[PDB]
Amino acid sequence: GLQDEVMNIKPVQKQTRAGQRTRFKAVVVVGDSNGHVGLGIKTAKEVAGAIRAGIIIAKLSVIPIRRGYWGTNLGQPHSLATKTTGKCGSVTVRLIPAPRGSGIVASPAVKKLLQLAGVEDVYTQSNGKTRTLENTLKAAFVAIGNTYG
Amino acid sequence: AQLLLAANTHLGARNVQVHQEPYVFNARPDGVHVINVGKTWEKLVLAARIIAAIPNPEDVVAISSRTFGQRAVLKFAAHTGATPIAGRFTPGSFTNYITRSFKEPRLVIVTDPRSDAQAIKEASYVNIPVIALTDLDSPSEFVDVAIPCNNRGKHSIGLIWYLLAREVLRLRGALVDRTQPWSIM
Amino acid sequence: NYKKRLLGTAFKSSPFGGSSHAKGIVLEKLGIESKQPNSAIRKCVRVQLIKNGKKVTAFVPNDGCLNFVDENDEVLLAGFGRKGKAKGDIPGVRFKVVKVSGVSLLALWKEKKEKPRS
Amino acid sequence: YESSRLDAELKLAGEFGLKNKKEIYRISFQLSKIRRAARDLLTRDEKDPKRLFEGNALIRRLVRVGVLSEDKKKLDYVLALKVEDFLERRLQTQVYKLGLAKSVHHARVLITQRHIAVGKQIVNIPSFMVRLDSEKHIDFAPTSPFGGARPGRVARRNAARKAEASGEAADEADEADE
Amino acid sequence: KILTGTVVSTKMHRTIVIRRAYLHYIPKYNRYEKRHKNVPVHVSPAFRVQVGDIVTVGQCRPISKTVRFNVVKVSA
Amino acid sequence: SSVLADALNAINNAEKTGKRQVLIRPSSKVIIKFLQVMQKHGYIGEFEYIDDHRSGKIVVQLNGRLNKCGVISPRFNVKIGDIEKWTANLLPARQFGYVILTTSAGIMDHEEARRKHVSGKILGFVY
RNA sequence: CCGCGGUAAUACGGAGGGCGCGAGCGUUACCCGGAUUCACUGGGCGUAAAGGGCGUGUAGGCGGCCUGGGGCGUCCCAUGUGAA
RNA sequence: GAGCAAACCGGAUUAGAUACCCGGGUAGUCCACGCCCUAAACGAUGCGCGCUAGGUCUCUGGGUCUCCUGGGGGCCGAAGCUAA
Repeated sequence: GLQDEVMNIKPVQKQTRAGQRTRFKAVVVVGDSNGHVGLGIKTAKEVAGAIRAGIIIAKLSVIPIRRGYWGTNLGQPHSLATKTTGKCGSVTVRLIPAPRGSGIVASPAVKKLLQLAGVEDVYTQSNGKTRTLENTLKAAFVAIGNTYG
Repeated sequence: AQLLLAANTHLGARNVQVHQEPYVFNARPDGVHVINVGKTWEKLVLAARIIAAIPNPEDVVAISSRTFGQRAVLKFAAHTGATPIAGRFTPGSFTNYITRSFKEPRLVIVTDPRSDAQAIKEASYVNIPVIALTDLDSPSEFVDVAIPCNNRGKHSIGLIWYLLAREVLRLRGALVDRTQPWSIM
Repeated sequence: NYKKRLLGTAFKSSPFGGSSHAKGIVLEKLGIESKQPNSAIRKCVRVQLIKNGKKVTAFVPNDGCLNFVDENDEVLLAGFGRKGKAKGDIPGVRFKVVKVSGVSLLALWKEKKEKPRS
Repeated sequence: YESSRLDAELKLAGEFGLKNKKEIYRISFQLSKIRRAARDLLTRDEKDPKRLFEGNALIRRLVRVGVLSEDKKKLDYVLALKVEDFLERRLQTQVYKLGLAKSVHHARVLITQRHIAVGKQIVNIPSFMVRLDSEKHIDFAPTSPFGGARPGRVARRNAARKAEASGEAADEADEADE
Repeated sequence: KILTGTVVSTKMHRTIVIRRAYLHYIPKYNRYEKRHKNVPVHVSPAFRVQVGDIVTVGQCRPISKTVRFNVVKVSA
Repeated sequence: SSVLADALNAINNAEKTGKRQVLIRPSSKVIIKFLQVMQKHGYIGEFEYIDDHRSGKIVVQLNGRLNKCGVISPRFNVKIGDIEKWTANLLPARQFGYVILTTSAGIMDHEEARRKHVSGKILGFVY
């Protein structure tokens, strides 16, 4: 019961002696929807090999986001247990829980993580430096790890 | 697989890292610190136990770039199905595993973590357990399962590694005979 | 002040009154050249608007005949376009003259087959 | 509105019963299949159709959306009002849902024309918000499309008795109901 | 209402100046700001209150211009 | 700077290195109070009173995991000396992780504070 | 916005075709937004704009560990007010 | 007021030479007292405090003085940071 969604695949070109050569990178999220999720980024000459590579990689390195999961103890139905603010570098990310029907209100970088995260409803805010890469993403990830409950 | 008697080889080594303070027994003449084997033993039991678990299907990538260890890492490594990195740990072997394909290892048996630090770091990111024969020079914090003892000296490296291998096979049911690397000394 | 005050945003067209259109009188039917590489004689006109009481320069759309704008013809300024300005072509022109409306002195270009008549 | 409706249903490519009627896009590639759009395309395209369906002005539409947006739960269905909240709640819509009228517009005229009743009081305001437990009867003088209506089933949220030509809005219908 | 303050000045006739001190949450900032005001209070006996006394002032009808308070009593 | 900030920083810094132990800092009643939550929440193995140079200090047991960045990936100070941060029970804030607040009630986690229905300066957030 | 037109223009005008969704639609003017651009949320200052030539020190901002009193900030409850 | 040397006076080079090269040369460069207050006034990096591998050379103090410990000056480099 591993759902497998793919965040996105990029062309990633590079230049070498008198020649460009690209490979593909695929980010894949894998989750039970019961509390287990894994993220895997695998690259290959072809898109398919990459996605499959990522899926396998994601399967390894799974993390226990505390959202809802298969009927047992409940997480929060598509939402987060509590608000956390995390600053990474100049980047600060804020997550606040929301009721169902709210939707995932966030900027893209934060959103893309939260959706594969399995979170359906949240209110977010990016403050400070907004380098998506530099630390908004890292900041989000840390924020998720921090959540308890 | 035991031997407290081990005092002959491993014991202390001279240099220092304050963090590995708990592992050190005391200082001897020549200012060489001496590792307390009693702890070394405690660690081995915990360490090895982890090892019996992994050999059911799991693999352990052995890493030893260090010169004293380099030959041994091959023998003990070959001695089991396990794969090693003898010459030079290419960057991103773990992190960009896809480029250099294999299946990500369940664990890593690193000899000198300080020297081998790049490898250890990649494991941390991957969340792959890290076992290491590490002495006074290195950070104990980084190693998941630490075998505190002389990181240098073939007589030492050969002993721990060979045994760790025997345990792998023993767990396998190989019933393999004694190790060939002893000749390496 | 406690802190220095930075310049805020400014409205693109001060037709005054934030009005949709303003009527003015032509001062001069000049012709300005483009910027960047493009070149040609863009037809423009200085106008004295009633509202702002401001004097502005406005673009006169359409091939036009000669064009039907003279020294003191009444005209309406649309600010046609978001800004009404022709930035790429001519700097300094904030508004377009509406002759499509054919309001006031500005006559429409007659028999223009193309849809831009609208 | 009152503009060529048909073309809008096509092109939005979503079934729109501007009349009760057919889906195929009018031009250039009526035949070709077009599928899942991007989020961006979805947002704009969604607006025009959700609105176009109801045949309502942006001004009215906006208020409804804003309310449904603030309330928690998926905005879409809460906004939607299968009978749930707002959109299908309009009296003009209900009459259509009830089968009184073939189309939403027709229902709108019926309601405006006064051929409609609510609680026996005649209401010719299409914007009228129907609450639960209200009866939407057909004006006495009028009576027609009810036949043919006989076989048709009705949303669980609503119900109608063909004989009286009456019906009731039982409750706010969920999107699933939609 | 009733306020408390100190008699800063005896100088005037039949009047006393009482300095009431007040603290409060400011509606906008919510910062706790403190400000004090001086109010002229009616003292009929002119012997009733001397400087240094702490008195309670009470809202009254206008006695004089710029005076809407009477000395309720001596707190001390 | 701030004693509390110093402690969070020391732990943050030490964890990065992966030190098993860390003199989190010189002990203070408040600091220990904070560590207790850190323990209960499971962020740290535990802490202990220690004597360094006749000065009281708190050793903090770091607790890490195999997978990746520390168990305590985040830990950021919020209220700071220049600007204090107080929050009503209404805006305690929520996240997958916890926030430690100090209330007259004591130092509690966000969940605890909600129960107590109290507010207070928001010392920090961890998750 | 970047820009397009100087004889092959998917960028001008029309046509055909296409995409989106007109009892209105579009323009002009003006206000708020986007503008954290008078960055609190939410930015910076080695080389991109940005460390004051250096010190001494006023006002001011900030302040180690333990205990007790006060309860000004801070938090809670009730109540009044927060018109239409 | 020895030497040096803006300006200046000459010699040469050059197409020209208001320059570079050569010979002279005043202010100035030196001292005192007062003034000016600038700079690539540079580490192009404000001050204080705490925390985060090491290796190597060096100046200055202590030590149980083939090395440990404190203050300072350099180089290489963990983690990390950085657009590089």
